[PDB]
Amino acid sequence: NIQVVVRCRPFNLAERKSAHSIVECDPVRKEVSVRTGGDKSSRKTYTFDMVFGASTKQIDVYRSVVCPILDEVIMGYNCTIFAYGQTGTGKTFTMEGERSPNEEYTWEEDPLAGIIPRTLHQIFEKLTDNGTEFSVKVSLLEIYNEELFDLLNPSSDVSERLQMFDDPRNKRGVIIKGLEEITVHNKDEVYQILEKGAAKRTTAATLMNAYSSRSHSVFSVTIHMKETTEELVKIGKLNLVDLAGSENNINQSLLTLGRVITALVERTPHVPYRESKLTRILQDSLGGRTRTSIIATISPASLNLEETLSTLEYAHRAKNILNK
Amino acid sequence: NIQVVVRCRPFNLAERKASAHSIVECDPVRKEVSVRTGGDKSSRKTYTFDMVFGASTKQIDVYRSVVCPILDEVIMGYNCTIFAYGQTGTGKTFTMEGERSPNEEYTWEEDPLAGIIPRTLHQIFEKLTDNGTEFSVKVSLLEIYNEELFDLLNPSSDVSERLQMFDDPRNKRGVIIKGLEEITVHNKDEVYQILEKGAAKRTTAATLMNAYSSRSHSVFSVTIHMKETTIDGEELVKIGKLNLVDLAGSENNINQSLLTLGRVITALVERTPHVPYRESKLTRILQDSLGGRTRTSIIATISPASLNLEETLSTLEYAHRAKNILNKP
Ligand SMILES: Nc1ncnc2c1ncn2[C@@H]1O[C@H](COP(=O)(O)OP(=O)(O)O)[C@@H](O)[C@H]1O
Ligand SMILES: Nc1ncnc2c1ncn2[C@@H]1O[C@H](COP(=O)(O)OP(=O)(O)O)[C@@H](O)[C@H]1O
Ligand SMILES: Oc1cccc([C@@H]2NC(=S)NC3=C2[C@H](O)CCC3)c1
Ligand SMILES: Oc1cccc([C@@H]2NC(=S)NC3=C2[C@H](O)CCC3)c1
Ligand SMILES: [Mg+2]
Ligand SMILES: [Mg+2]
Repeated sequence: NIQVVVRCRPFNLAERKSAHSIVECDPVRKEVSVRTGGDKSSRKTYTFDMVFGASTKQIDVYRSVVCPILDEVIMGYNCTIFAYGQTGTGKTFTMEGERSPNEEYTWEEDPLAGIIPRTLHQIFEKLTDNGTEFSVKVSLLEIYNEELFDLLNPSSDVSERLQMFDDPRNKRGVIIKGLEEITVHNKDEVYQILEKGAAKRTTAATLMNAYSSRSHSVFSVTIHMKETTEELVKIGKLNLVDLAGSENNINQSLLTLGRVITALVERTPHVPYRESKLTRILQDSLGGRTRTSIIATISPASLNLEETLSTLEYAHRAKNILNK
Repeated sequence: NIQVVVRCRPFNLAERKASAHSIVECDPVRKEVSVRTGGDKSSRKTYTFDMVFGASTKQIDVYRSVVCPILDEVIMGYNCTIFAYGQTGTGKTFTMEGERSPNEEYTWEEDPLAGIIPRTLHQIFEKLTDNGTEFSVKVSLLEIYNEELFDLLNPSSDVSERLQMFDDPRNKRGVIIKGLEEITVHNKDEVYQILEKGAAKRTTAATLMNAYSSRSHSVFSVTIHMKETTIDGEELVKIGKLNLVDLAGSENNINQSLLTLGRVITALVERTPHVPYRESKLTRILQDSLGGRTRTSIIATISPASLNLEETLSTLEYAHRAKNILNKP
């Protein structure tokens, strides 16, 4: 029920100057195949909900996985997309993207743009003149060493950690004290909010060891919706989650995520949500009422074989998770 | 002889609201900076420098007044170096590199927040394309962290790979960094992507190395080979170099290069016969910029906050002593 897709990254310039890809993707068979030994070899094979080869562009990812998810958010559902995988495989690439070099494109037209910018820009486009009044708010909550950080609040620095509490009102919910929600009033406000995030992230990285590889980041967008004739109320939420790299100090949230998934697929009565910040904040995305997808990202380099195999096995198990 | 300038940064968002009151007064006409060390009724310390720039100073004021006269020297065939020195948080990177105005408001070559490096490269092409000059520009970015050396512009190697340094056998007191890449910049439409590539590699450097942005020293080098032909058919072959150095934060891991830089300045001001250039990577790379044949400037960056009093005094004292260093043959 949880939707699991595989994305392979392409080779960097250093791998050319010349590397052989050990990963073969077959989208129509929806399968990924890894070469483990070597004219004559052994291979490992996995079927996923969708597979995306090294030639896949950002627009292909958005149109195939995000577009249907965003339609469901607009319908009034909560959705979550995780990116999972080894550092270096394209978790941030997929979730955020990058800017094309030399100011070639405006941010809205940049084909290297990832899920977060494309989504924000499309919400405004989809709801431009249907019967739906709406507002958009975003937050970016991050977890490093089991501490909480607000990367969007422009009035306090990143030494300041946030406090998490059980929410009495709705069970299995939490309240993050001091977490800021920025109203995104229109498309022309999006980019600078994203820039503020990047700036504060650069501060985080100088103060915290391997921040960009070791932190989990949860970019949340909330769409409040109202249609008329009588007022019909829709609230849509989407979490865009860029996990800490899965490579094997200790990452309690990452360890706990794995153990939660294990419990859910084995149908164990006890599921250890409370054992980390990440699984408490996202418990509804794991066997709850939220529609969830996982993008498992992998490398094509034979160097990365073991971690590529670990990610695939991990992601494949997760296919068996049921929610809603 | 080494020219020392002070740049006070403005107050940020978080302090203007806390109604922050500057302990720092800048008097550019009198080339002076005044610090309230006591704090209606106060005590003050006063320093005269070669140039002083208050909180109101823009990037273009810095360029026009300090950089354009030095670049003219580089175009003439001299080697020149500019250092930024000061506490983390004071504007060393803002001064040397600049930032982007938010929301894609401007192109890179018109951005008011652009710093020394992009302004210089844009202008080299502007200055030498205008008159009659065949020229070539080569750039390199060498960074020192934990006394190891990194090439932050090589787009064919990652930052695990540190370079080796050697004495240059022929020209005495020079150095050879093995493997350091020089990237030719053919035109001004090629500047921005190269700068971006450096920023990308820095991001990875920061992930791998603790407090990389605060603890590293970076040397951005520009080399201009010029074949000017005058209107009378006179041909000049000139080669100029400019090193734009963003030093590690001066606040009080030992930083051998930062420690050695201070001791080199002490030796050169007290006129001591032995100058400990050889005691660090930085002072070996830049030894000619410290009592050598290179014309050098230091830009000391400082904060207006009363909270930063002790480090602000430290910076000013450090920078003021540097005024007494002579170079050039
Ligand atoms: N699909 C892709 N297309 C082009 N480049 C990619 C792709 N995926 C990853 N990369 C490159 O690989 C590098 C590492 O990707 P990144 O997103 O930072 O990985 P991670 O977030 O998993 O550590 C980046 O420089 C990025 O440009
Ligand atoms: N002259 C200035 N004008 C406006 N903002 C500045 C100035 N100098 C520094 N800042 C701001 O203060 C912060 C610290 O700047 P930065 O260059 O990172 O300091 P350093 O490199 O010395 O640690 C940045 O957010 C920067 O935008
Ligand atoms: O092509 C892009 C268009 C818009 C945004 C993005 C990236 N994504 C996100 S989330 N934040 C940031 C991005 C930029 O690279 C750097 C600034 C922050 C790429
Ligand atoms: O306004 C700017 C115009 C051009 C360049 C710059 C900055 N400076 C230098 S050296 N590198 C980089 C800058 C950018 O902000 C980010 C990319 C790298 C600012
Ligand atoms: Mg990443
Ligand atoms: Mg800096």
